[PDB]
Amino acid sequence: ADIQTERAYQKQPTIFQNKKRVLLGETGKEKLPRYYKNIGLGFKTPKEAIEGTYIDKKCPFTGNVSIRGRILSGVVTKMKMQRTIVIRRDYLHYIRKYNRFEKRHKNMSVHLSPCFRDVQIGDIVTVGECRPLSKTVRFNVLKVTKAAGTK
Amino acid sequence: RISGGNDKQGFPMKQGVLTHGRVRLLLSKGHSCYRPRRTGERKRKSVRGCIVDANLSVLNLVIVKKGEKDIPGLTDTTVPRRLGPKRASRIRKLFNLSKE
Amino acid sequence: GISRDNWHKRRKTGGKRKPYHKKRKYELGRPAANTKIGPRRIHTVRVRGGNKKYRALRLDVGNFSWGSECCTRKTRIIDVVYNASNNELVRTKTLVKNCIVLIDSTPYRQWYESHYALPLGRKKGAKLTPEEEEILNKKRSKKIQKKYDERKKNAKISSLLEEQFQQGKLLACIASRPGQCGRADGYVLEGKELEFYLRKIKARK
Amino acid sequence: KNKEEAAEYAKLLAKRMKEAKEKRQEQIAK
Amino acid sequence: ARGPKKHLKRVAAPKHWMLDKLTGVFAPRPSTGPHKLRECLPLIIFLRNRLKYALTGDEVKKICMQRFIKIDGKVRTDITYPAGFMDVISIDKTGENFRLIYDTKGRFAVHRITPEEAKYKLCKVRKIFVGTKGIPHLVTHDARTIRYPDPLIKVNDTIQIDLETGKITDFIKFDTGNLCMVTGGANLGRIGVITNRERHPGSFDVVHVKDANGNSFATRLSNIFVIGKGNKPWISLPRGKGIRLTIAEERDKRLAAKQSSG
RNA sequence: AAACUGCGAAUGGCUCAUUAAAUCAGUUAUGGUUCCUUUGGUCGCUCGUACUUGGAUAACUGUGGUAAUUCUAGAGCUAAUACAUGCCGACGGGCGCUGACCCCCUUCGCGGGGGGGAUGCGUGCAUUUAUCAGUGGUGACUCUAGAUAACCUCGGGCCGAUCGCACGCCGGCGGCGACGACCCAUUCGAACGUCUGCCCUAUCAACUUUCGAUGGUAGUCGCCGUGCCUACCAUGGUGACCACGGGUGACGGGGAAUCAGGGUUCGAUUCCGGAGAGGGAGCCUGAGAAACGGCUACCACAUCCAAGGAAGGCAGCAGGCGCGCAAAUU
Repeated sequence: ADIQTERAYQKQPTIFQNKKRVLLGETGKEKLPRYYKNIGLGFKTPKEAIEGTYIDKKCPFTGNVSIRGRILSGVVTKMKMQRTIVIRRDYLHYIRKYNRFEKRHKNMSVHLSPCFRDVQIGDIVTVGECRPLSKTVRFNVLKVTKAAGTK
Repeated sequence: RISGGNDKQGFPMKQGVLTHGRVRLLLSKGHSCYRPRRTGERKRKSVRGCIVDANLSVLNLVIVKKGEKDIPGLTDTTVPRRLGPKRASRIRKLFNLSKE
Repeated sequence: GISRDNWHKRRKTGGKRKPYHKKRKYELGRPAANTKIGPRRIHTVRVRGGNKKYRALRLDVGNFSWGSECCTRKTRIIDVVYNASNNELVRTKTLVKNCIVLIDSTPYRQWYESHYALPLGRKKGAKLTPEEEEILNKKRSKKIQKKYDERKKNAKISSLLEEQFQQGKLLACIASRPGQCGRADGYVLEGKELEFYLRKIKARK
Repeated sequence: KNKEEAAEYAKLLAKRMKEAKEKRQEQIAK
Repeated sequence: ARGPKKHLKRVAAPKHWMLDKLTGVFAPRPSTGPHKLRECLPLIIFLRNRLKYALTGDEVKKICMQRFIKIDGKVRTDITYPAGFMDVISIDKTGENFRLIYDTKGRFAVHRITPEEAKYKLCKVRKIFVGTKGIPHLVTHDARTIRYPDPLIKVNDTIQIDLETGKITDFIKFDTGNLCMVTGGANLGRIGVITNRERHPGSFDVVHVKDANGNSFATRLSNIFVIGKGNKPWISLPRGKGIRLTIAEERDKRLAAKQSSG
């Protein structure tokens, strides 16, 4: 329950969890030691990462990805898939003949780790480039900042 | 011993093929009836089965057990063979020599 | 002509690509060679770079490690009992990665009594042949019986494993890829994973 | 060749070990 | 293509070889080797286009096949062998020794050195790894690997090789105040003192270098070669001292060389 | 000479049909891969006939078949850096796991503590899995190195049965090369990704999802990352900021003509990148090809024939026919 919802046993692959022990620790405090790492670009790992119990192999903090490439940022529009959200990135494109600009946008399906709970729509995520996680997913949510009005 | 031959159109006999008529096989290196031009080449060539019928031009034959009389074109005369052994261990095998 | 290209797929919007180049060799796939259980039969595939792959088509034996004890032994493979992806890889008894498999226990039993001097998986009839009596009840030195009894303070297995040692068949999970290296290796299921797959096999049957 | 370079490195490793080991305890009491 | 390419068109050759347009369709196309083909001199270009010892490629074949050219102490019969930055080309028959060092305009100069100097060279360490029973390794900028270096040698330092043994004699560390040559980009061939290094994580670092006359320029970190310690170079420097003149003062020097000579 | 062996034939040359976020350009990344060669490292690190191993097969000799091909069959020889096989040596040991025994100290003694050890067992690098501790590095590793328990594919992994030159020093010990070789690094790449960028069309407004569409979990396959494929789930994904569909007398750039300034039109074409060798498809060999001056089919054409069969691919250089307003020397 609460993790094992799939047909296969979910576990962090780096942590061995069947270390035998004597009854003074076998009965006293039962804690699976969590694997987490520190991604390197000044981003600090959230609290829910290092103490949570979720298992996500695509999480940037407790899974097997590395963050290298482009740091970008968008705004959450759709939260309707399993562990992956859709952001929108707005920019101005310079047309040279008219010396002017036009509002364009591009969508990005991006992977959202379960360590970012309380993510609304309309708020600004920071995304980092990883290896291709899916057919259309190449980025990963690294930092969430709320919208302007949510006190 | 029956040792192969050609049919009435010149196609040779392959050993494994168990037909009377000709077939088409895709031949590679290490096969008979085909010599490849490049490395890895394979070609589809006609070839005849190994069962002897009355539709050949030559049936090659190899005498294995000599009889009592002498066919005058075959069995009487001797050849000097060419080219004795060249590897050193086939020299000593010929004359039953020692290491010394 | 099995291919793994992306260009035969739709785009993210749903429009179809037109192919601009035809099938290249580096995008090839090979047939999905299904390992079975039988006497050892392994074919060799020549792959990109001139390297080498091993298609196990039939395996019967591979080494599995007892995780708690750190004891790795080569062990006969009995049967497939649970596959987490498809159920038709069980009735056909196909060995792939992460499948749950029944292995022999006697290389683990003979290590256990040689290292801990305790019976494991023995019946209550207690018929003991004179082979293992001189390793279970040997004469030994005082310094050595001290070590052998100091090991006996922690030589305790879970109850979920000893009922398997009663039947001579542990449960294991294959950790390597038999179509890619020709080997079926893995580990013995213990603990939370063990009771997870036990209730999965229980609910499936 | 292998035995000579392994010795010459270990002789050189002692200097780079003990020069750092001098300034190991130098900062602690100060 | 279906595989690796073997030709080089003459227009797509590197600019600093100073080939011209009309003598052919092809350029010499360097062999694979210790230096990159956008960063090297093939031995055929050094021996007939720079030194004028030959007039054809056939004569370069004849000169090299008499085993007369040693590059870094070893005889090379390959006429497209890629010589590169700070290689010692030593012709024993004429008694000449050369080192390939960039000019102030980013081309390899015909720099002659004494046979005392021709027994060493400087290399830039690009990679350190520990491999297979704890043996530390170097990888220099010309594909040398060295087992058991000094443990103070770190990546981006500059070591000194003895060309016969192949072993390190001493090294310079990467620090502010040491002397550089730029080996890449716009600032190629310039020489000065490190004053600064700003570290951008996940990307390229930028090193600020100050010229001997007070000019200042930046490069990337990979385009930096530490020549000497402090101000003293450990090698001899070419005609210009790594001080790039502007076009106005270069014109003034070129005109002052005509009103005095003649 | 021939022939076997090795390498090259995947470059170059030609053309612009396809192709509209595709190709391509600038920018990034491989911490997600492979890499003949070059260059450097490594190559008594492994504790278990060699002063040299075995069987063939061409060229050659000889007998032939077919109307016909760079078609080949049978017989007699003989080689290897082809194909196979396989040892000494360094080699004395070390290092871990067992551990009969022996000895010492304390204890009245039991008991407790400490040394040596016969016996076996395993052992290096590469592979596959599991566990433990945390020399060097990164912005960041589930990195590198280490330690332990094993495994190690008959369609087997490395650990040299190879060749030349100069000749030798005290029967041994040899100096230069050449060809090799697992692995590591480098070079030349390649391949998959990141971000931004393209002409006309709404008389194309909704598309995608049955037959993967968007995502999750486990696998399979792949050189590896990934719906690439499969199984089970979720119902997603794109769009008036123009999706989807169609057209283009569209290969993309560097560039070209014109030009007060702004612009408009062209770029098949010698440099770079892509694609394709009549149309599709499938492969072998190899480091590299879905190769076409390689092979196997089908479709369309088309050649030789003794009617049984055999052979083909100029969008290489010339040249011819055609087509046309339109373009050169067998």
